[PDB]
Amino acid sequence: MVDYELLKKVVEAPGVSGYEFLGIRDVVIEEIKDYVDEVKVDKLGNVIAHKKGEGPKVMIAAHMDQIGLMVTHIEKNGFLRVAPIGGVDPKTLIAQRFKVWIDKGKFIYGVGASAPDWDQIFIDIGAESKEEAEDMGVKIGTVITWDGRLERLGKHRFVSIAFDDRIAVYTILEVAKQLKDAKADVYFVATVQEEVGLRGARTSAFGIEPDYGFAIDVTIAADIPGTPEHKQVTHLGKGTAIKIMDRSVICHPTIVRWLEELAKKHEIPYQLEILLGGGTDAGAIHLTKAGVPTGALSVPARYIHSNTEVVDERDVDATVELMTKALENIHEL
Amino acid sequence: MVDYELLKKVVEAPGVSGYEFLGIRDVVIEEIKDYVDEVKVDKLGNVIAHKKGEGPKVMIAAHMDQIGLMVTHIEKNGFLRVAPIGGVDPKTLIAQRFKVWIDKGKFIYGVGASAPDWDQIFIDIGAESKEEAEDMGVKIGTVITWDGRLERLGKHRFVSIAFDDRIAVYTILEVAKQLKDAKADVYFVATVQEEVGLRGARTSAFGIEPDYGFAIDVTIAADIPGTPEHKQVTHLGKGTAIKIMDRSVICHPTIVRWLEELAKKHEIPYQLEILLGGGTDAGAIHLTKAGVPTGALSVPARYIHSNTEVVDERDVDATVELMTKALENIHEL
Amino acid sequence: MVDYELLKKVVEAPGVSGYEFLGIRDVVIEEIKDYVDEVKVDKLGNVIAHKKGEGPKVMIAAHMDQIGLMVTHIEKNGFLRVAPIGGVDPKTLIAQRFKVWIDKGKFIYGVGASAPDWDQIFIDIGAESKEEAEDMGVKIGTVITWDGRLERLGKHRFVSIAFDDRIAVYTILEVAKQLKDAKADVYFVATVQEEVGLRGARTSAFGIEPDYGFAIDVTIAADIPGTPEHKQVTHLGKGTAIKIMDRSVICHPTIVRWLEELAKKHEIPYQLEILLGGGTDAGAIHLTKAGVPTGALSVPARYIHSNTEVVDERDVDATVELMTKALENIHEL
Amino acid sequence: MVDYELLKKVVEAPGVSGYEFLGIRDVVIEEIKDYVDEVKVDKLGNVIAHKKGEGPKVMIAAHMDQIGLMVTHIEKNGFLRVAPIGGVDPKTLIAQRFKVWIDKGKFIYGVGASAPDWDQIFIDIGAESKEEAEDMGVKIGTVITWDGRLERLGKHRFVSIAFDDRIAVYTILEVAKQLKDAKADVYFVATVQEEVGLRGARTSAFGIEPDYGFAIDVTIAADIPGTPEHKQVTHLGKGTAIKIMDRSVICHPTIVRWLEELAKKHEIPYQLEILLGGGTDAGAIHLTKAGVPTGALSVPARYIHSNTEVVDERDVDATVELMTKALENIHEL
Ligand SMILES: [As]
Ligand SMILES: [As]
Ligand SMILES: [As]
Ligand SMILES: [As]
Ligand SMILES: [Zn+2]
Ligand SMILES: [Zn+2]
Ligand SMILES: [Zn+2]
Ligand SMILES: [Zn+2]
Ligand SMILES: [Zn+2]
Ligand SMILES: [Zn+2]
Ligand SMILES: [Zn+2]
Ligand SMILES: [Zn+2]
Repeated sequence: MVDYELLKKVVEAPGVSGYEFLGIRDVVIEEIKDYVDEVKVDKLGNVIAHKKGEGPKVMIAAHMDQIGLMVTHIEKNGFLRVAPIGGVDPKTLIAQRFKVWIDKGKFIYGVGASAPDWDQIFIDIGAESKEEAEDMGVKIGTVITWDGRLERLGKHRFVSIAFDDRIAVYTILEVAKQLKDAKADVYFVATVQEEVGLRGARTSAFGIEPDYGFAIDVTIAADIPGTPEHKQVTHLGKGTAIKIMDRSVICHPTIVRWLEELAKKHEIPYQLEILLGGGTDAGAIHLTKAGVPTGALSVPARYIHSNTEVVDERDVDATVELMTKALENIHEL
Repeated sequence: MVDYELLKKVVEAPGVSGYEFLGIRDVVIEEIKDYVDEVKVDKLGNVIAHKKGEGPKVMIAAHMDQIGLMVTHIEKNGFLRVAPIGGVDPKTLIAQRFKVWIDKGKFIYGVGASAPDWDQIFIDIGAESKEEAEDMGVKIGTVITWDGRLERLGKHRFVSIAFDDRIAVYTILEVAKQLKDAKADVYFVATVQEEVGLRGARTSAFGIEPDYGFAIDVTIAADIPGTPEHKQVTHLGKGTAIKIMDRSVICHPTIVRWLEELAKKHEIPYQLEILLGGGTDAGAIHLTKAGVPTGALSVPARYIHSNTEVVDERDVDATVELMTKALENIHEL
Repeated sequence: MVDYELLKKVVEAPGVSGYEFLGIRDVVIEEIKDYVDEVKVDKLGNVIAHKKGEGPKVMIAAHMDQIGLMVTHIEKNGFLRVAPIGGVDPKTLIAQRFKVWIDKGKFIYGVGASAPDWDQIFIDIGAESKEEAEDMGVKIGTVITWDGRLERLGKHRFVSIAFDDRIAVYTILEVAKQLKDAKADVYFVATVQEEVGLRGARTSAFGIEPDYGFAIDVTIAADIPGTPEHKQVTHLGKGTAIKIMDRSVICHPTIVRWLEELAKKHEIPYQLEILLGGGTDAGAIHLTKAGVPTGALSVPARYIHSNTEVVDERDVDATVELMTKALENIHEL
Repeated sequence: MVDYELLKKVVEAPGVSGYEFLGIRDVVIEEIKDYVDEVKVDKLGNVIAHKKGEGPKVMIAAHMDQIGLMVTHIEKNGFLRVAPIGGVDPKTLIAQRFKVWIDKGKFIYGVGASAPDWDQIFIDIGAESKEEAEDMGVKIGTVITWDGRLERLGKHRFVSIAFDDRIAVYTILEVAKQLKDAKADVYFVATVQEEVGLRGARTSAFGIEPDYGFAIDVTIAADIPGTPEHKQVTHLGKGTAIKIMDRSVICHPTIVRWLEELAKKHEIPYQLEILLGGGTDAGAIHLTKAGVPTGALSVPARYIHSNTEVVDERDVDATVELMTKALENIHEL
């Protein structure tokens, strides 16, 4: 149901917050350029792909940064100390393998070690001294990501690093490929630094000044053992999630019901989403200048913020389909 | 290595957040006006000093507000109750002397008393009743700062109140004096209300709309007894600190390595800085309008947010030197 | 320094306790058969490789079983519940990828999830129901291992799943290849079920009735950050570890000093090992029948019992060299 | 479905660990002798019943010892202090009636009293002094069992003392009665001291030196209120339990699947069993000499180690049937 090869390209490219230029940026440009009229990279690094249109100016954002680690200190015996880039949980770093980025397109392996908190965490790269670690290419500021790869789980699911929000990057790339003569002036934006404060969404939206804003991200799917039914949020395979509200935004009620009606009419599976504590690029877009009516579609995902995030292709397909239909009909809104 | 008299003038002028006009504002205007083309004070009180230039528009910000206290209630027996202005720790108020500002350029002494939290803290000014305290010039809203003075510690260090961020104010005043025919349109800004939310940096940056932004502040130097080596952050005397990231900003990687290369070329001592939880004016500047590439240089400082902050003149000199070199070469960036 | 390809073959073959026949058994037989006179597999599954000799009967054992998990229940929504095979720590299962063995040479992926203990742990294989999980080939008793691969760390180190005790299996395979006309009747034994009670070592030793016994295993290398010097046990790269005693055995003092003297004479790096709480096959071998004088050589290893165990090739080489020298000179003991 | 009278005879005969000769031993000999060729009692007290056969030597063991108490001290006022024989839980001794064995076939009643642990537990036998208690026949070393009797619970269940492992003793007696011209040399063994360390199974297996070993015991049935589905282990009435592994043994996988296939072919209800922490005679048998391939069939039982253990006759019948079929077909294995 999804273009596996394309998905693999987007989830495995390195791109931690602030350092998206190290890999994901180029993948996005290369995969979207032939489907739009112009592609630009702004000051903070956001990739803005414009598909000239016949109607309302619409911004569709998916963040391309992923969570990761940054080297803060190199111990005398060569071990590395780190600080999180984004919301990283120490429990997900123990006895894990990492890709320590020493240069663009070049990494060395590392092992995370020693319920822990940051002061007990360290990375082992096989060095015997600080000098050897430095000779290997490591320094203060070196970025690190988990060593994770995309794999299939059963008939319709997948496991991978950075499904948040790379599955959304995949989604807008697919939407850009499907969109044909839409009555709208579309700006597809792969935003930077969402994981540290919705920073890229804020600056790109200011420059674009859209009439409507849409964000695509992942939402919690806690449909797992031991979770009370009312706390599952969303279920894998039950459809794209239309956001009603999260801690950063209350989606425009008119857009929310409009999307729901579109899903019903085109027979696209969907589910309604409410989060008590979360954040999305929509949270920045809607507060741009004099205000922007916004909506958000999410891909349900289990185990968010780890090297083993899980999604269902049926929800991914529903998201691509609903966003495409929204763009084709937004001129009537 | 530093102009002691000038430093004394800037650290001892009163200027708590929101009330910078009571003292520090005028010191800044008087000390910088002869080195720039025009000096303005905007709506929130930011001092903007423009040195007309031949190149990129660059904003350099140092906040002039300091942390302090505000009187919230006067007890029946004349004692004062207070609320913090900025991040003040109760442990730093016990058995301390204070300057209770009753008017511009006029203060009376006070003694802080009674591990405490705010509900146990009170200030004694020698009054016997609420009426006597009011007759002495105190009222709800009266601002208070520690009674601290600048003094030398050994060969290269100093102790003082408000080194954060007055040492940065000193730094930009020194940079303005050294800058000669720079290929850049420079805006030196002494910002207000940084300690309560980077408020002045936000509004001044919006009005200036710079091409590049640089903030100068202090960074944690925890190179003291009992601190694990990997948690010291920076070391006094080891150089100006080039920020890679803190909780409010991920400095543009191109600017970060550019500054590092400049330091190497001109033989200026420097160290790389990463903070897990902090905030700087750069955090506001870079998110201005469509975005602004930014960098930050910091002066390592021990015991931040107290009446006994400590810095090393060698780091201060390195900061002045690196910022000056950056401004002289930014046109090539 | 090590035969990387051979090591990769031994660490990546599946073989949890009791189920060594699923993979590792055949790798061992295939890689050792051409270097010995006869190869047999006994009742519990131990592989016994006999190199007919001219002297004392010597048994050299390395266990081929690795720790893992076994499916105990399949939940209504397709999730799997597990029980440990060997000493598995729940902290090493969270947000990890696994290979769920549905048949010999056939696996499907799984994700471990939800400080935890066994009642909170579960594996997600992408199934939507118990029936779908069963159709995928899973049942009560299905065995599972981490999805780990051998990789290099720096100049001399490696990271891998099951270095305990696969690095010892590699070692005896290398010793069997090097041993030439030794004055001893040698029995190389790849034992089963060491992780659950030194079970295979017990039964194979009874049948062999050796004059001398030697076990090769891994020992704790806690030469990592935060560990007091006296608690590091061994250091990576400092040599093969000659065991003095652990909780299961006090090595024969004559053999211990004999090995130390051999290491000194042949210039083989070594270190002395004492463990307060551990267990090795020697613990079973020495208590066989009327008793067997035994010794043990260990490969220092960090992060034991995880998917990211780390060893140093210099220690592996020293172990192969010392065991080879011991076999060539044991006739003089 | 079961021979009620025979079951009553086996569960009510006294026979705590080490003292099986006081009652159960003779019941076993009397009930099995006419179905075998020879019956012997070895040194530790194991009853070995040999049914001469035409094939593989097979040992089938069921332990005849039950948990109980032993008098450790007689207080000045006649109360008795005790120590457990086997894994006894103090909570099962409070406000309970006991049979204090003063001689073979002679007992007096006692009452257990005063969440408790051993130092608070005592038995009241109606004595007024230590001298009177001694005159009643009690001394240090006197053994005690609960005063429990076999009774029916509903249509298919029963409640009784010592179903562990007397229900297995009943099972082998029934198998011995059904076995006819089996192609195997069968040794039925009622083992001693299983509850204190699988001691009798170890010594009898050494003497028999079987080709195959099978143990019959009870397994946990926690299919009761408040137990999570994945922690129930087995369910009453769902069939004989084929053990995959417990803490003392990993059953030979070939035998496990062979038994499962036999159950399927003969339409005998069965369920697969995995225990995280338990122990069975198989744990000793399989490690005998050079090793013995073993399997174990268990009768699901609720409330194990109490005076109110509960089993289902349908599971007992399935166990007798599967063990009989295994013996008749083992020659093909
Ligand atoms: As998010
Ligand atoms: As600050
Ligand atoms: As071990
Ligand atoms: As038992
Ligand atoms: Zn996201
Ligand atoms: Zn996220
Ligand atoms: Zn500051
Ligand atoms: Zn501050
Ligand atoms: Zn081992
Ligand atoms: Zn182990
Ligand atoms: Zn039992
Ligand atoms: Zn028992």
